[PDB]
Amino acid sequence: IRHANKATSSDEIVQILEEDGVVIVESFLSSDLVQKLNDELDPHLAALYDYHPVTTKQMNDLPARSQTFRQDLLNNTLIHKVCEGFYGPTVGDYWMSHGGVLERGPGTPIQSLHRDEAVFPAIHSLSGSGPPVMLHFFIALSDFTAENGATQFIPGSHKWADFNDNGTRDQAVTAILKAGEMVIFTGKTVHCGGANSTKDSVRRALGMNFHPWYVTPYENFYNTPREVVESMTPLAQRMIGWRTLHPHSHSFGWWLIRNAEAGQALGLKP
Amino acid sequence: TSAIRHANKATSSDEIVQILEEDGVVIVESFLSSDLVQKLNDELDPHLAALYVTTKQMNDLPARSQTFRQDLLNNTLIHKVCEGFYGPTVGDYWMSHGGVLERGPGTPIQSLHRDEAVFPAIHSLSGSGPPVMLHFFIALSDFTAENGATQFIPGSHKWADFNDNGTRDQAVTAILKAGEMVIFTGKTVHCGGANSTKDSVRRALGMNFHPWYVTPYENFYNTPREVVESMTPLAQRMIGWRTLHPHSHSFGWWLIRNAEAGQALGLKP
Amino acid sequence: SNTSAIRHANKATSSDEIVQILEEDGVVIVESFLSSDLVQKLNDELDPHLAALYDPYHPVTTKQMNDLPARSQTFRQDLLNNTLIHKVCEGFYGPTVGDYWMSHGGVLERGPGTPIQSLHRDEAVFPAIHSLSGSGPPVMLHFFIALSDFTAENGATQFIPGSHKWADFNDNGTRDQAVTAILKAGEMVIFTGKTVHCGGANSTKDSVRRALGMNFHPWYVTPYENFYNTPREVVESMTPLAQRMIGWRTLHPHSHSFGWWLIRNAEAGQALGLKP
Amino acid sequence: RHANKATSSDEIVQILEEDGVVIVLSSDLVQKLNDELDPHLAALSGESAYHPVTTKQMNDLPARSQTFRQDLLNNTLIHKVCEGFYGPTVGDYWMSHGGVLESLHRDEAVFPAIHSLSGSGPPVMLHFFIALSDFTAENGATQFIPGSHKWADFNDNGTRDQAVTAILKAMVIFTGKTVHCGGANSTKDSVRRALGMNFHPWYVTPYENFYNTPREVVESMTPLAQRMIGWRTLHPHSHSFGWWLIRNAEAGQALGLKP
Ligand SMILES: [Fe+3]
Ligand SMILES: [Fe+3]
Ligand SMILES: [Fe+3]
Ligand SMILES: [Fe+3]
Repeated sequence: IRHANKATSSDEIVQILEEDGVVIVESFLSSDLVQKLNDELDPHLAALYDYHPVTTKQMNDLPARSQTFRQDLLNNTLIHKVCEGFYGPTVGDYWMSHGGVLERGPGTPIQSLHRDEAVFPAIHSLSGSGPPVMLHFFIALSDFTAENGATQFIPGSHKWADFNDNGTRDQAVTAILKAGEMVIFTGKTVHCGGANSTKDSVRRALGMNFHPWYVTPYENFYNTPREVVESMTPLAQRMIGWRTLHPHSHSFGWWLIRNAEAGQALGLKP
Repeated sequence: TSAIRHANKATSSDEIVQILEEDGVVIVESFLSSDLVQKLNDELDPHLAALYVTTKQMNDLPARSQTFRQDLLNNTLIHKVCEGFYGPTVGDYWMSHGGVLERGPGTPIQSLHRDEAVFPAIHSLSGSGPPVMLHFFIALSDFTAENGATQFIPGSHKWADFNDNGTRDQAVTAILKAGEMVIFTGKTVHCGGANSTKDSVRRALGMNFHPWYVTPYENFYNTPREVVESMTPLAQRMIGWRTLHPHSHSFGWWLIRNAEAGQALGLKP
Repeated sequence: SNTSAIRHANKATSSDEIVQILEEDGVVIVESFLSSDLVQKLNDELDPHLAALYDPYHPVTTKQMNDLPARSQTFRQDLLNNTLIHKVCEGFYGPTVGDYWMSHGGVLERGPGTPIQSLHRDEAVFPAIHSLSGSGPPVMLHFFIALSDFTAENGATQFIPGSHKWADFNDNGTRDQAVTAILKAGEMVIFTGKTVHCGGANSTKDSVRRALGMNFHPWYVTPYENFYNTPREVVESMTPLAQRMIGWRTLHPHSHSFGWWLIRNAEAGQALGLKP
Repeated sequence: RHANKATSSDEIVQILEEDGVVIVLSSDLVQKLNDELDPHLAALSGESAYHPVTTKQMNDLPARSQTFRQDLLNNTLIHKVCEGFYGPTVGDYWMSHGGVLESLHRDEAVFPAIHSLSGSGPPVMLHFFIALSDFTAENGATQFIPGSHKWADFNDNGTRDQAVTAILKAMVIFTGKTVHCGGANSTKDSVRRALGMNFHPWYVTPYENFYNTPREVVESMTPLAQRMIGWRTLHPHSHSFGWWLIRNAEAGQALGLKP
């Protein structure tokens, strides 16, 4: 995997992503931003069910839960330029399907090599000729060691003609990052989580999985309190399904209410 | 010539799914009782008059029509044909668009087309693409070639190149009386007809369904809470208020905090 | 005998007796004017239009809507052609007037918390007519249909019978002289533009009072509403009587029998493409 | 081949003879045409239904457009090319088609007895295709095959290579014997708008019937434009006395028009 950032352009980042299926952007979040995210997130990780430590933890509905995710992450300029470059001419519009914080503690087993877009057999059966669907931004909230199980990737596996082949493990490259760095990959790229050999270290990450406008998001954000939705930018509101999408094909719009803009239809400002 | 292959009054739902597989279009006779057609027209007329050219379009039916809320969204034949059309790998489905269409005197003939062309990534797969759009076209009025009944090209959902829309001479007219329905795929070539009649307006009710993973055209979250609470859980899932359960991701999709969405926002278990 | 009220008119009452009660009292109640089905579709046709007007700093205790002929088919056909309304119009304007048309057709909604209205005469808007008080000519004829129940608790309209005959219209009376008009169904109250009246306060925390008013004019008084924007397809669906009511046909006063509201001294509706 | 004002009306009739297609309106007039025509096209609720209308056509222009009624039907270039195209033996002509429009074929295929004669057949259709919007190969320029009007066999429609794209900014004239086809509109935002005027010789039945035009619209037009829409009798050189008469008298005068 290419650990390329700092002087790298977003067009370049899109190019490494399309050639390899995975890219590492160094120092994406400021260390203060990482500390702000962990501070806002810790109480809700502790409250997940209101001598048996819980090794594995998964949490979503981040916009309701974190202000910095509400504002900083959903409006991040690099994530949006990479989304526009990844979806390209034919797609047009996109939104976030899943935003989740992931925690593996000590003793977590090794994961199977897999492709996330396997959840869509109708898309997954086209293998590498298939349209771009899933785009995954995997952000740091703890150190990524091979020892604590940093996620592994097989570069170029997004282009294979047969997706029944998940490859073999010696083809996987571990993604080592330290601070609020990110790794981007497509839903067609083979990957797997690592085993956490240390007895003393918990792996924490934030994944943001985006979809094209025409693929159903995994998360429903309509129970998000109205006051917090009104505090968000219209771009972030479209990302969480509160605004209509604008595909280039049928530019009149999609996800409408009475053939009119959706967010205005249920009380948001125009 | 090909003809449309009419059905119903003794055909099983499996037969309708099979006719849909082979021809891409089928006519279900006597689908709605005359009383149901009269409720539907009575409930829809005031909303059509306030919509502000004889052509008309209207959606957001569940807020506007009780018969659509209860009778149509819970219709057993529609759901049997839906489960037969999407089949094993899909599992769950929901409604993308429910609309009343009105085409009165002077209406121009439509160009031959395929509705699934609004999805270029799917449309470019031509006949080998997955099932996506399933359209139920109910006749709230008589469908005559004189008033512009929809024409179809059977077997065109099968074609290897969807850049070919076929020719107007391969088209078969769909004559429907009232409460009769025509079911078709989003991959089948079709077009609405010209309404020469100086006097008569054609009324149809379209119900366009999607597999679980394709975004519905309509958003129903501004639907009033007590009309949603009056609906059956199946009908609530059709309008996006309940989580889907694809065979692919059996644990669920369209969730709130990895929990059932309708329960999460105050609906009954 | 010890007590007096607005007089009711039942189905066995003729329109001549209704016109009689109307210019002895200035107000009359026509029981069971609209069938429950007519009230139901009238409310049904009006609901989407009101919802589009009022869906969006201010609580809404009050709603109004006009331009009914474009908006409601039952109003276009059933109400605008209603035989009793035309009998009473002919009797109210009488020989010297001859022809009449509708000045204002409006739906009014008074919900909870609406304050009591001041006593008034609707014809104060015409000072040259209003200054003649009870000697003045008939001008406004108001038909107020109850689209919901009219209770004193939700503010049923109050009237002062005989106030249309008063010699000084600067005097609007006092609330102790007003009698409430209780109506249930699509029952109607007819009153003159010279009779003092006022809407009540809606004390209820739950109930909305809804009414449909049709205010008619003699041919020579300018209607409040202009109906030029009514679509031609809906005007062509109307009967010639209803077309004259909304100003698309010439009037035929008894005074100037040749006609009024003409185009090149010819019938107006034919002159702009309607059927002869 | 393109033709400016240094081009003769003669020399354009001589392209039409040689190639079968020619490329030659005030931008203001173009906007006036678009302004008068837009409300009628919109009226074809505002029917979209997530299903926008892609192909559109409209006719009966004289009832609908004043500038088409006066300037276009009386335009000196259309009539000079019409007289030059029909020539001596024909004499008189009228409009068969006035339409706004937004496979290889030949319009004179609708006349099998004429179409069977191939390139030696008499002139019938003359088609003026004006650009109400930009005419690019990117939004689907009508393609033409020059010289196809003279081919000895009209069941050969040629192949899609011989097609030369007709690029216009804001008309192209062609015969009903020229192979042509409209292009595909790839542009994912723009729509090409054209106005076609298809003329016939006097003896060929026009496609459009113009009697439902209200009488005042007919009476405001020049006598030439009234003859173009079938309200005046034709005067063939063959039958110099007249054709399309009422009781052997001029038709438009017989039904209340001018002398
Ligand atoms: Fe994964
Ligand atoms: Fe269609
Ligand atoms: Fe008043
Ligand atoms: Fe052509």
